[PDB]
Amino acid sequence: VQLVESGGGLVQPGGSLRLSCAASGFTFRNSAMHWVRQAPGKGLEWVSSIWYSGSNTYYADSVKGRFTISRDNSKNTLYLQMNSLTAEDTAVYYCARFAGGWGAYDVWGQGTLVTVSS
Amino acid sequence: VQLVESGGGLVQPGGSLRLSCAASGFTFRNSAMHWVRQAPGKGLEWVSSIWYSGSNTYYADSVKGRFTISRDNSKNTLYLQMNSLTAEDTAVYYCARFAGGWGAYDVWGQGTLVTVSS
Amino acid sequence: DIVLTQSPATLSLSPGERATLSCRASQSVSSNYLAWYQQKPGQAPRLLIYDSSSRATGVPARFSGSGSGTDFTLTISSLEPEDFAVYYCHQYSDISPTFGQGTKVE
Amino acid sequence: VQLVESGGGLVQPGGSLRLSCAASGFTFRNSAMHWVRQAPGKGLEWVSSIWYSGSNTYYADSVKGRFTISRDNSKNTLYLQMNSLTAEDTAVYYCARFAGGWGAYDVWGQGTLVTVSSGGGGSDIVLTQSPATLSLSPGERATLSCRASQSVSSNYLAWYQQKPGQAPRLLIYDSSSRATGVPARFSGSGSGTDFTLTISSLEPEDFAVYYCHQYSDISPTFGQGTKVE
Amino acid sequence: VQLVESGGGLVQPGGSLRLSCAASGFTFRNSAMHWVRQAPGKGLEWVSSIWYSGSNTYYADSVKGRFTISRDNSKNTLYLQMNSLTAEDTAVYYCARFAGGWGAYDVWGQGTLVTVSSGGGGSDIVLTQSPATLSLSPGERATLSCRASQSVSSNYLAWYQQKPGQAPRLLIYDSSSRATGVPARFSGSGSGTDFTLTISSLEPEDFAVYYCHQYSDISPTFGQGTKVE
Amino acid sequence: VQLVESGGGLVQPGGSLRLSCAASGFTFRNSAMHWVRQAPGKGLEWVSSIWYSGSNTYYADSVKGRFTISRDNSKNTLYLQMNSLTAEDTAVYYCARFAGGWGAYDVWGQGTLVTVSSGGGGSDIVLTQSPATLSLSPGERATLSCRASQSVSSNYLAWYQQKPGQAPRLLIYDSSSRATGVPARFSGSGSGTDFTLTISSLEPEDFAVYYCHQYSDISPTFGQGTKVE
Amino acid sequence: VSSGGGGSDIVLTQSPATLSLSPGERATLSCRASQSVSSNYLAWYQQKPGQAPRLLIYDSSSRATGVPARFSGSGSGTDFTLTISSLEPEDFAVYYCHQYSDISPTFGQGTKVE
Amino acid sequence: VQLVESGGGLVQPGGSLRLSCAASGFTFRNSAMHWVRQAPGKGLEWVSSIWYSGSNTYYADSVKGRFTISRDNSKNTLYLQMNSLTAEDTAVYYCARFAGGWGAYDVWGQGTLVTVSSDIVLTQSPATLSLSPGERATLSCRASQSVSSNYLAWYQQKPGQAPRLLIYDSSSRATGVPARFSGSGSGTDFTLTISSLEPEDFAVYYCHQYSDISPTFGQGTKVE
Amino acid sequence: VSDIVLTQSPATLSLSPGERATLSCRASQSVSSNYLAWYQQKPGQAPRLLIYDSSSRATGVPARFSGSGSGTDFTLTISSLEPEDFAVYYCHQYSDISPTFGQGTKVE
Amino acid sequence: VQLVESGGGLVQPGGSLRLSCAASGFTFRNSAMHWVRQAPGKGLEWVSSIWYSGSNTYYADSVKGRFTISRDNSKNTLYLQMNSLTAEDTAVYYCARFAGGWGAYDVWGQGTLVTVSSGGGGSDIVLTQSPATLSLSPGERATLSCRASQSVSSNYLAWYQQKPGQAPRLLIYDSSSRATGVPARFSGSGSGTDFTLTISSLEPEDFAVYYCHQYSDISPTFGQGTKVE
Repeated sequence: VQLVESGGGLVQPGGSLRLSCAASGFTFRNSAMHWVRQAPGKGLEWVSSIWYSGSNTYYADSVKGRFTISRDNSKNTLYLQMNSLTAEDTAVYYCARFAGGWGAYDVWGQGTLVTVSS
Repeated sequence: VQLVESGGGLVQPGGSLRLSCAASGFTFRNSAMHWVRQAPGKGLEWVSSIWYSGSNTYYADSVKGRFTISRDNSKNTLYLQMNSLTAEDTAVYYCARFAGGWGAYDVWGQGTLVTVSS
Repeated sequence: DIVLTQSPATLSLSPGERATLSCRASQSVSSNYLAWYQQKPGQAPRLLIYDSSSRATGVPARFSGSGSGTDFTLTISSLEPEDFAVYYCHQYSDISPTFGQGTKVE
Repeated sequence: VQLVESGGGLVQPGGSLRLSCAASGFTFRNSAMHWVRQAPGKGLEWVSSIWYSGSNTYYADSVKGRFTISRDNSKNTLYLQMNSLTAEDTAVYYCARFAGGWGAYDVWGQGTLVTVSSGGGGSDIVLTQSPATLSLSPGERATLSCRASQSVSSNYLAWYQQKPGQAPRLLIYDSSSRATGVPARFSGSGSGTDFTLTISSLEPEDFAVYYCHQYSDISPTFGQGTKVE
Repeated sequence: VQLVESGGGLVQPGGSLRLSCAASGFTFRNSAMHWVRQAPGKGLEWVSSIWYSGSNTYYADSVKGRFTISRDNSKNTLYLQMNSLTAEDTAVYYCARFAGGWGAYDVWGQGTLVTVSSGGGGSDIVLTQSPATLSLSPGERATLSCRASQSVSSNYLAWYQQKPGQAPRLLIYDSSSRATGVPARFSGSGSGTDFTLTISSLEPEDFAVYYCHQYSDISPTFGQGTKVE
Repeated sequence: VQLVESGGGLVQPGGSLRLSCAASGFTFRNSAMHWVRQAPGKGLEWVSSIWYSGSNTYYADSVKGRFTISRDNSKNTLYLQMNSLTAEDTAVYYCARFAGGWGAYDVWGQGTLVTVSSGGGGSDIVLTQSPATLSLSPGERATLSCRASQSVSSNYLAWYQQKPGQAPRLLIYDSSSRATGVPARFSGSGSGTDFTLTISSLEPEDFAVYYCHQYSDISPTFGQGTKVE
Repeated sequence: VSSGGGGSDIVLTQSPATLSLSPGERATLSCRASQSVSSNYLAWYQQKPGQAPRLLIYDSSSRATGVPARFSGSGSGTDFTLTISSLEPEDFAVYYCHQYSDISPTFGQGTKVE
Repeated sequence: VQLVESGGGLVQPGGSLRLSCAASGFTFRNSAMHWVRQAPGKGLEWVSSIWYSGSNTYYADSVKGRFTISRDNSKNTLYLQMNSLTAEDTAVYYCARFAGGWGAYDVWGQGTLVTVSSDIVLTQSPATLSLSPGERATLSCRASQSVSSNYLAWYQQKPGQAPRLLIYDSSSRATGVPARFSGSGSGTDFTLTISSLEPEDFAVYYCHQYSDISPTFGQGTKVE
Repeated sequence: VSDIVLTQSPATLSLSPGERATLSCRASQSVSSNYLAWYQQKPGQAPRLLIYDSSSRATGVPARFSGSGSGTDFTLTISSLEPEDFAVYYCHQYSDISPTFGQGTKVE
Repeated sequence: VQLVESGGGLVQPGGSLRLSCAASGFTFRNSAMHWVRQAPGKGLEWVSSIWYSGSNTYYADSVKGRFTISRDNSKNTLYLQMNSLTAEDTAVYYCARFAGGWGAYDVWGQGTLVTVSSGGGGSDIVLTQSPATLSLSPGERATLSCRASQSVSSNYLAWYQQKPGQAPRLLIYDSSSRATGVPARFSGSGSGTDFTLTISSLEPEDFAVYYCHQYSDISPTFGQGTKVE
């Protein structure tokens, strides 16, 4: 039961980046998956969430219109497309499985640092 | 490399009986030891198992709460304490060394008949 | 939008002492869907308590959560050296998840 | 006078990555350019160097044969091609202009983190042995501790003895099982996260390094060892 | 019951090497076989695993993508193909039979040393900084030492300041030359094998890690840093 | 000025191996190049020498007829071909430039370990006789002790008497059985790990060396002897 | 099994085998030869654990380049000494003498300064 | 050039002791002689001075009025008379020759220990709590031994004013104390909780055990 | 019931033999005539004079000890540490009526 | 239940001191009372014991004949009279109530320091010999070092040889003067603080302990000796 994250790195303002999260050990097709970020020296902050087909994907106001969350259940993979990046988007980004009443964020990715600077 | 069994016999319903198994020719103190029984004319049936200190002892559902497996490593002896005996406990009881991937039940006791009748 | 406020921001304690951490919500947290996480430097957060009081599998008994409505508490009965970290509370009662700003136990 | 770095991120072991560093404000085409890295919680370590045409490119033994430093002087850009990545390459990588007697590393890129890992957000079972050292005499008792960060299922924990220049030797497995031919003065105990190895009365042949080892999952880990002197 | 290991030796970075381990005395075809390595003066570290042909081979993140474990059950032989070698692979490698609950690593090969290096019999210039830590208050003097294992030609020694999360910043080069924009309270001195960085009156912005750096040859080395708190 | 070595490793007795040494920074074609080795825990020992075309190549006595030194001046490379390897050849091997009156061995390679071994143990039954020497007079009693590291199954332990220049002669077998023709003054006793040979009244012809011998497994071992003088 | 009777080499005997000294003290190491070493072709080497030997002195008394002044060799014929005037922490190692006055180079068995 | 000291020992508070220091190897008649003391785990501290006579003798405020420095040049001996001793005088006392610009304290006596001396330690946690009105304050008092009868009290003290009883007998809220204050615990671990802070509740809080003849207080928690 | 304060830095120094120890003494007011001394104290023993008059090294004190400074900033340097030099070091001003000491720096 | 100690202090060798311990809170007149001491940086050591009337008072062998334990049950006070004091008596002395099977030393006094010294110390020139041991063979060179903490005026340093059971024998005085009848193979050298004794070629009669000795002041001191075996 793990989430294998990939992507990130150093980009310039206005650039683009896609993060990946590959799941194993559970029926990913049924889980709600979230992205959470943490700016350097600051606290945890929810970014986006996605669930079954026919349910609403949600975004934090600070990324609405710039970030796109998606999933490929055939590959057991979660994605976050990050466009129009600015210095405030600099943070460690975590993918996490949301278990609600059965464990909240009970499985986390190891996190990848995204730095936006010129 | 052998297992010397003793005990058994004819007992009344509700009675008690203790079986013994004395090992030689291998490092008994480290071995997983099982009891297996075979009712007259019927097939083999696992009864109980015991292993190293720090492992769980296991019992078949049909003997849980009535039988107690134990070992005395200083004497290289395996025991089965059989309480609350019923006519269904009538069987030939075998001790056996469990080698798992290296030979399953590769060493057997010769078996002793326990008959429960009034 | 439910704001979570943790207090105090910093707790300076010695091994063996008890740490009492507080999370106070601006609104009632439906179903007491509140969780606590432990984060050590350079590592991902780790679930300690969920549903306000449920201790996750593998979490030592010295961690315990309590409270309801708007007042929640995380208690560490006897601090071990590995317990000094930052602790976040987290409400998942609505569609806009929010976190506390953390309490650093040092 | 600037170096604008880009690239990095989280990559699987054996994967590939390319770092870039764009220069401005100086005659880049003539400058000696280096890459320097810094593992998490470690010091600075030189990686590679490139200079004028007519000079050799240089690599550290850590990366020679897998990494390629290059430059495109028409775009004032420095490159580092990172192939066959391994967990030991995890570090923050800096591009830097080398001025030698005129400033050493006087201009640095801001640095980008490269993490090479296949694991999830969970950690392996970490084994901590204590004490690091025990000074005892023949005949005395040695008590060694192994504590796990998580519970070791089935108490699948082993103890090994290693003497200088020799392979490790199995002493205890399954937390308490003494291997064949091991003297009875060795005994193990404990369960879950707290394990102990006891040598009842030390003999002169018992002075060695002792390791604990958990094999309760697919990621085997060892303690860092206790030296008995 | 024996594992006869062979192979290893001294090889160039990026080179290739194959290790072999020939078994006797047990049913090799059924046994899970592992490789374990031990860096010089370090602890045991698991490398790879192989089992029956209905299971998956496993690798540590340190070697995954470069090493290949394999077996030929008709010759009772275990193999480790080591490609794209790096100085981080330098260690004694052990083959070992894994018995799980029936003996953990109960049989070990004797081990073979693999050293990955391109250097000669001489050592790089080693810089030792002291003290490791200095706890001071604003207004006080900080005196930092850098001692080299060999004389630093031309006094080509530099000092850097690094704050958390930031790239290093040049303070002093050529042992005593203060870089552009550096306050006069920073000053370096010394020659040959003894160098000093002095901060005359500490300010709160001076609390950081400080590194010395020698660039007097083709193999650049850094000190391990002094943290000023 | 450097010598970059490569090769070595772990091989079985009777095997073959070739070491290499690539030079740079000096006129290799005119240099006298040697090989020097050092067994673990022992000192330095010269092995072989090669020089200009028109000079003799030299070898240590022990390696003559087994090792071959050679050079390829076009590639600035020195070689050592090692054949008929035995355990006595286990050593770290160094290439070195010989400067004579201008520096002796002034340049060394970093060395590569060569280990010749058919196994890793070691786990034989070790017999320890005591005392090593017994000075006694005729008519006195000699009590000789033989202690085994593990239990000798079936008490399969024999005692032999050997006089200078003669083959050993069976005295006792099965721990206590006197061989036919052995005088009654000899007697063996003991079991498990503790065995004794007793000569009740020493005759002048009884002064010799006495060995114990366990034959309880496939690896027969002897004690190192007790000299009754 | 033998490739020749001897074995008629120059034997170097170092003394003492072990020296237990504190930093700041002087280490006086002796190397005696069974025969006279022609041209005083005798060298000294320092070897630390896991490292290649390092030339200190050659021609009995000449310091190699980079060798500090606290190392000094002397002697002639059959009696040679190496002296480390003020021991630094980095000076504790094993020291070997070496004669190269013939076609059969020989070493001493070393002196461990600890 | 010696200074041979003698005296000291263990005495009850308010008692008396005399220290002496016998000099040899120098012209004691002309030398400035000082006394210096060092409390356990503390620094060096000057005590007294004597000179030619000429004798403006000097004392530190810690000892002036109770100690007497004197000298008898005919016996090359320095004296220090210690009267009305208190636990805070416990220290190692050194005699020393003062050479000023030609050696400062260049000769020291060996020093002698003077100890004036003869329970239950309370440890409060945390030392500091920074909170806002409406928030929760949780205070801990950890005793080195079990407090019999749960005889533990809590007091609040605002700056410049006397302490005020909040809780006694571990759980009893004092008369006039608002219900937002609450105590609990037994044996060695006690807790004071202020459920929702008011701006007047920011003060220092002390725990107090009165279960024996030697009453002790915690070292206080500052709530700011 | 009822001067010049000396502050030493750092409070603690962890070093190895052969390394340099640099000690600081900072006075709240100028020390007239540079009447400042340094003492070495080993556990359980009386203090030992190292340097006085800010820079004057006492008789029998090894040359590896050296003092410097004037006015309000004084420094003691131990150039190459030996294991017997690990002790607590005090600075001391004797330029007035009320002599004062620093609180000491532990060199371990 | 309390024990109030008083007394102690700094005394000269051969002097006298009395310690007292006043008890309260228990039936003192019935209790066995002991004295226990602890030398600086050392462990606890029992000194004396006293009990009811009709029982023997007991002393440790070091103090038997010098110390007297007594008690006055009318004042609930325990006393220890300490005569013939020597620097080995320097310790913290504790009174303690002995409860045996009902609490051992369950009540302790606070302890008082007794220091017995004549004014040390000191100005003595410390001589350090190195090495402590030299293992050599006949015919080899022995080089012995003597280092002084301060300069030895006039080079008044001597060397003595001592064989087991015999008085020391003068070898060298005035640093370099070989005494009459001493073989020329002995020679001394050095000045100031650095002195050396050289035995050019050891003879079998030269294996002994060697001491250096400075007589340049009123407090003569010896080195601790170098054994040549």
